[PDB]
Amino acid sequence: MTTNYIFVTGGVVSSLGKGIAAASLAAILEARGLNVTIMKLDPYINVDPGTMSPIQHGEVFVTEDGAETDLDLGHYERFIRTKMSRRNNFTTGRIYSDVLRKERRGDYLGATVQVIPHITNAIKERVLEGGEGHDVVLVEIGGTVGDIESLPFLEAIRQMAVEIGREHTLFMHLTLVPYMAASGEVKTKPTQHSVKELLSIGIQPDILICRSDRAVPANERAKIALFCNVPEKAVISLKDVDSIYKIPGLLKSQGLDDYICKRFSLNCPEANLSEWEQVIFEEANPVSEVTIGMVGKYIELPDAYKSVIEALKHGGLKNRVSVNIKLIDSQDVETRGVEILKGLDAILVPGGFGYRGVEGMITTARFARENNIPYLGICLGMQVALIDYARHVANMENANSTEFVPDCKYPVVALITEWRDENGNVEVRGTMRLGAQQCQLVDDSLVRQLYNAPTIVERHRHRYEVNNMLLKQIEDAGLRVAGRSGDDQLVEIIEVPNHPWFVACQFHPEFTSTPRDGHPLFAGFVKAASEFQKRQAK
Amino acid sequence: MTTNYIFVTGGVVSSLGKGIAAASLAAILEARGLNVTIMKLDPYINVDPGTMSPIQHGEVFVTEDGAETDLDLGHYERFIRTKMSRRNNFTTGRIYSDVLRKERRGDYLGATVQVIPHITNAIKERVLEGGEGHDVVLVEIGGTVGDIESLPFLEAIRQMAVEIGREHTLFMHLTLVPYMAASGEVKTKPTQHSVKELLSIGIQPDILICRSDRAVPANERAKIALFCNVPEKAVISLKDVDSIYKIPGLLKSQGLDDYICKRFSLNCPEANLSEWEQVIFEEANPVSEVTIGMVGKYIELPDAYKSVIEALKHGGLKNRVSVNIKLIDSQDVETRGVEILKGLDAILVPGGFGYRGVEGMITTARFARENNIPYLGICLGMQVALIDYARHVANMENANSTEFVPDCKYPVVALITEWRDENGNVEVRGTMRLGAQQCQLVDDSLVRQLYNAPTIVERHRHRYEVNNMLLKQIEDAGLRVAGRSGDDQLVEIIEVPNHPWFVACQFHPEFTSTPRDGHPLFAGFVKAASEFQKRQAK
Amino acid sequence: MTTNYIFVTGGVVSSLGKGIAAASLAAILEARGLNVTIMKLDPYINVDPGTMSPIQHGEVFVTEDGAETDLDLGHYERFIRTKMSRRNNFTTGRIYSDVLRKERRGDYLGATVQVIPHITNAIKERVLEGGEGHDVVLVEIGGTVGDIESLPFLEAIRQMAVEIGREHTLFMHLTLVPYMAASGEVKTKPTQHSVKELLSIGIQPDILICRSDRAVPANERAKIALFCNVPEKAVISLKDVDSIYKIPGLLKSQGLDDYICKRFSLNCPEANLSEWEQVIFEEANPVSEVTIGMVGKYIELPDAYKSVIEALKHGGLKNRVSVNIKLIDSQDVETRGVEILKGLDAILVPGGFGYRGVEGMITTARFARENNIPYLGICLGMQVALIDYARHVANMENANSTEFVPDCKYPVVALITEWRDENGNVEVGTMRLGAQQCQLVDDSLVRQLYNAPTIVERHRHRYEVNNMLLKQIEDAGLRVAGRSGDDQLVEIIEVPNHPWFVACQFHPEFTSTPRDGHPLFAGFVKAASEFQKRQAK
Ligand SMILES: Nc1ccn([C@@H]2O[C@H](COP(=O)(O)OP(=O)(O)OP(=O)(O)O)[C@@H](O)[C@H]2O)c(=O)n1
Ligand SMILES: Nc1ccn([C@@H]2O[C@H](COP(=O)(O)OP(=O)(O)OP(=O)(O)O)[C@@H](O)[C@H]2O)c(=O)n1
Ligand SMILES: [Mg+2]
Ligand SMILES: [Mg+2]
Ligand SMILES: [Mg+2]
Repeated sequence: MTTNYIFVTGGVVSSLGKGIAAASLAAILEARGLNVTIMKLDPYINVDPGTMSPIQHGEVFVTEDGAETDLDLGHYERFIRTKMSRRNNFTTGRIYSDVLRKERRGDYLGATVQVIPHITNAIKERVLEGGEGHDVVLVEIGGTVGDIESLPFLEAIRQMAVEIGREHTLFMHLTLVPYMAASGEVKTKPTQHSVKELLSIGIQPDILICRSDRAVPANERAKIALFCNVPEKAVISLKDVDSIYKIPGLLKSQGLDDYICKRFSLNCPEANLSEWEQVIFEEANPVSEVTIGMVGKYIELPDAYKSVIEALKHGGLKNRVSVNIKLIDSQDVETRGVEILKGLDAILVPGGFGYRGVEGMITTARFARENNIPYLGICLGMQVALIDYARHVANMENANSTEFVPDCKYPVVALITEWRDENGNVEVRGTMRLGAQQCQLVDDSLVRQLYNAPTIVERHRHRYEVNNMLLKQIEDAGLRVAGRSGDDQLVEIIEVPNHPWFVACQFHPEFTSTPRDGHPLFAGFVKAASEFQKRQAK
Repeated sequence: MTTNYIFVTGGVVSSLGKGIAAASLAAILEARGLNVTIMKLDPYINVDPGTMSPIQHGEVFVTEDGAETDLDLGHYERFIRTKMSRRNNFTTGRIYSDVLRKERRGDYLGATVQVIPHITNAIKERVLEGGEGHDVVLVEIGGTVGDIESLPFLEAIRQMAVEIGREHTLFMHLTLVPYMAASGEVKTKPTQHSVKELLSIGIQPDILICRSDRAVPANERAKIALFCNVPEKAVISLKDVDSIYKIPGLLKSQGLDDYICKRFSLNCPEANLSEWEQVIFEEANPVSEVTIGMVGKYIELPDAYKSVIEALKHGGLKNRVSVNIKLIDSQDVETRGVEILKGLDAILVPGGFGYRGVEGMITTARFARENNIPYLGICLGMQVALIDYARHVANMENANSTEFVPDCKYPVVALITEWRDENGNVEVRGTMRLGAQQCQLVDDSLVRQLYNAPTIVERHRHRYEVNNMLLKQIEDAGLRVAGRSGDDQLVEIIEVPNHPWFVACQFHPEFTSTPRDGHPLFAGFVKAASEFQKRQAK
Repeated sequence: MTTNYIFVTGGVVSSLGKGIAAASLAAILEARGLNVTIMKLDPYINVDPGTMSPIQHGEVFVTEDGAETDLDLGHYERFIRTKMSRRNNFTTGRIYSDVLRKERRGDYLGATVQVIPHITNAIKERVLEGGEGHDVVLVEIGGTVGDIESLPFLEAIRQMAVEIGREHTLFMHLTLVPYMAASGEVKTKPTQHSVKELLSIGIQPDILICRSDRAVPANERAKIALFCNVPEKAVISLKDVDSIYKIPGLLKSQGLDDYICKRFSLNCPEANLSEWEQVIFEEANPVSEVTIGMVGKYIELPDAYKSVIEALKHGGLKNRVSVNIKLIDSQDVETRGVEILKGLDAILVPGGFGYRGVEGMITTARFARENNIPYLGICLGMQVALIDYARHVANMENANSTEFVPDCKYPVVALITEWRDENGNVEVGTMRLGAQQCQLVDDSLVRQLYNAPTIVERHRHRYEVNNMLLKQIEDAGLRVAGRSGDDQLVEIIEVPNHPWFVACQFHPEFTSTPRDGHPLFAGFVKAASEFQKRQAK
């Protein structure tokens, strides 16, 4: 009945996969019947990732309650069925912002407000708030042990372990064990030094997860155990794998979940990883192959598109199609033309902001539409598909979004308060749309048969809407509105009927796709890519 | 022409006198003709000390531009003639508060805002802003090297020293060298360990200031030099002294200012410490002695009254009177009566907020008034002297301040917007008063002959004013308004004419008193205490 | 004429190439005309490497004065022309051994002997002994910064820097900058943490050498500079290279030696690396290839044969031949037979002690002799050749070495004090270490290859050719091609009716270098090449 905490930290270097390891561990525990959750503590000073460029730390993930969060919560939702919310991610900026607010308005009664206890107290309160009510709470600490920015998080969790007690708290520490071509050996020295660094902050790790480009052999594991006050059976090897869905099984085969349940006195049955075995099996046994081009403006950091790239792979799983994803710069389409779009079985244009690279995307949507190449557009990818149709079928020259050209004659995409027609008229009488919202699907649409329900729930993160005042003209010219939502009847999904498969939506369906359940939209997309590839195979 | 920086840090323990050592060093440099300033970096999270109880870190010092600052700026103003301002003190809370504000409003252009570089950049900008335009800038880092809360300050100044270069930056590190009765020796081990801690943050100290209850002998100084990469001549002993005015001379006699001017290539003449020698001489040669009772509500931490206690000593200097200051709890006067006020040659009631202990203060002002004991009241000490006169001479029963009893018939002290008379009437048609303000002194008043000018400038920190609507009645009953100010003609100074010396002011004169120039109000107070003591000596 | 010191340390992991990096930097400085030396400080407790197994330490390098030393001194002598000696290498064990001796003697006068100052004073005195009289002294500190075992070394050199002054000392620190496939980036965090560790011991590094499996780009070098109080030009990338002879040029092109000469106020000309450029060219342009089998008992750890394996590559540089070195366990020859020797163009049997695997080496000598396969035997490789010849030509059944079969009838190899004939008659420790002169026999293959009458080579061995049984072995064919000393001990034997069969008692691999080669190995590799061509057609 008492809540147990597993604090997950990293050492030596930052990019160890703390999130994926925590999520995989959570998936084993959940498969033992336990009520598990995960939360992410980010040391940066942004109050939240909303102000962050996608090229900085990757995509902004969006929870169903509308929070903007670190992309690690995407890994969490793809590995366990617990729903993430605002309380599963917070930053240092959020902590200080809250403490400064209490302080300025007098809540501390004339006390000197100090890093210890007031910042650490605020950290602990948020950890308990997101962990409260679960059997096991995995708490992932961003940063690298030994840096300035994570010390308040570390000191806070050190204090929690004392208060709660060691019957209900574990410290799990990841480190890099690098291979040296010199000695042909992996090296445990960095792990030794990192553990001493963690100890000097007051934290004795209980489990060591060793990352390496290969398995960490027994002798190296015993030497780590010897220098780190950790039992050998708690030194766990996590080599680089070709498929993260294998990671639950790798951790289970080394008894990591047994060790945790023993420390926590949890009596639950053996983990049933059948669902992960099934994903691995599907992935290893494709029947067919396709190449899908993803044309966007953030290609330089693929993590800008983490959840979309994963959604495409889940689409392939459901179809036994191996998906080759080709990242293509939308600005290269502007420079070099559609020469670089050839050889694709489908085209996907994902979300984005700013005008840079948008005209390449409009060009791309046009290419896909005129050549009957399956197309999926997401958010900005819908805007450019609407602009394309407006320019090149509805005969609305230079049609555009006010985000890009604020004073075009044909603002087919615009904020609601900006809506106007080609004569400047308006309707009689920032609003970021965030989180889950119901959408009504139109009878006899592609998407109504894919979702096989009259209403769906999907998540938004966008400001600019389809201008209803110019929509009827584009519809007359052949475009189908496939889904709407809200009192204002905002357009959510459009379709191009005279095409094998041409869909674009305003919401981000990639945030609800998982490898175990897939997603009906991406499954249909990849299936259409496969059918195209077989037609052109003649 | 280039600005030089001396970063002052402390190790081993916090209460080393970093402020007094920095101020004394500044006084030597200033006496060599240099344009010097000092600034204080506080690791706590309060945006500024305004919200801090006086019992936490001592008095809230107030600069002439109205800033609320750490009391260390009182030491700075008592040692150098440069004027302190808002830019000579800032906190971690101020740094984060500023960075969060730029971040939320988009000033960082989608970047991840990090401790390094964005917090440290903001620290450096403030250091340059307060140092810009001086020959030498002393930068005092609050906290103890090795704690979490000071690491951003330390990393920031490490980066400054690299950018500016070591021709213009010095690290001066204070440590404790404790005496062990066991070995009859002082111990350098803590200094060794603290320097390694500072080094592990990236900072090689250049000067070591050794605090101890006695001189640190040569052999111990050489051993510190040996383990700390510091030349012997830069290991400076600063024993506990009976008088901080000796500290400039102690530091000069060990060549510390020579060493600094050599590192900085400054060609200035030998320091002329005549003014400090004169203060020391006055202090060592009093003619007479007095006991002054200070009756207030914060007696448990004398630093609640730092600048007042110093002002009394400067008053004694100007008169060659040795002042014995007796801290008396105003709440003991409520419990035990005026039995504890006997044997005093003068009574001073200082500032404060809250009703707790105020009635003891009113009682005290009455005792001093009825027995012709010299009295000085400051801010709250003026309010209680007005209340006393209102109750016991003007026959305004239960007269009080709205701060304490919001609905009394006779609110003789109240916020301007609350002013009303005993019948509830008002005038036809939070405002904290902070900083320097002109005050007009009334002809033929005690204070007009003490200040010997028709207008003065003094500093305020208060909200509650003398109610003008009830003032004329108290004046008719004998009380003299000695000084006023502003358009609203607010009462600044009151006097009781039928008394040897009874003065109370609304502003804080203790913030402009120095040991070299004294202060005309306190000088008169202590002189009146001496005359009383000689009358009662019969 | 003031001696400058460069202290070389390593962080993050041990196997960074400290010795090779120091040796490569010393090569650049030597190519500017500077008088440079290098010395190695090892944290282990062995008084010296003489006791260590080659299977764990690597080979025992032997200097010309006869010290047994770390194999790093082999790299030193292959990069600069200064001769190493006992002064160039010492261990923690040697330091504690010296201090304990004075203490028990009474030299400290009843003081408490302490790590500081007495262990550190002892370390500093040995550094000054090795360094004095040179322009620049590179001082390699073994271990990894942050480990217990090298703290006394680090505290000693911190103190020296203060005493000597920073105008004449530099700290140069290697680190690992690992590449993460996750991010596609190399990572500077371990360098940041290692430098803080070095700072916390009291040492501010001046130069950071960044080891990685690829070049460390400028943004990462700039980030390292920013966090480590090191200027950007003093952050040097040293990627994994396919030939260590490229490393001097790689460091020169990043200005490393310019930086050092400035700090030390040395005005000397530009480094002329043309001899290293020639070595790089030769290695990159082999005209043919050979496979040479190295048949020994320590092949489990290749570094057991570090210098032999280098000498073979030098032999290939001189003949423009790519040498393919096949390590063959001599016990497999005992178990599986001589078929594991087929497809070799030459055969080499290197040094060793103890009997395990020796009968396999004896079988290998016979095979190479009975098949006219080029053979080169070194130390124990000479004994098995002599044994093979005694058994199967001179008809001395079970001929052996007293070291292996102490009471054999024909002890063709034995200690001098053990020499006896096959009837037990006799004539009316002794570890030979270091340089010794040898006299070459006229008309011998080796007199021709060495092209002089006398040579100097280095010994490390106890067991000699038994002169009382040798005249029998000569009459049966075997030619003595070289001899040393008063007792006329056999140094080189030869089988004349063979294309190329030489075995020697000294370790010629210790005097071979990439720039000058070695007459014996150049001839060996040339003979393998000619054999490989006759086999084709
Ligand atoms: N002493 C330091 C230095 C860096 N940081 C923080 O570390 C973060 C950078 O993280 P990371 O990318 O892991 O480190 P890098 O310095 O970029 O190093 P690397 O080359 O290994 O990525 C920044 O947010 C910065 O605030 C810190 O807290 N303490
Ligand atoms: N806290 C420690 C731990 C180990 N050692 C020393 O480190 C040496 C081992 O060096 P190395 O092989 O680099 O360390 P390993 O522990 O084997 O680590 P790795 O896996 O990286 O090889 C030993 O001689 C031992 O004395 C030390 O001095 N201080
Ligand atoms: Mg090892
Ligand atoms: Mg002592
Ligand atoms: Mg990075």
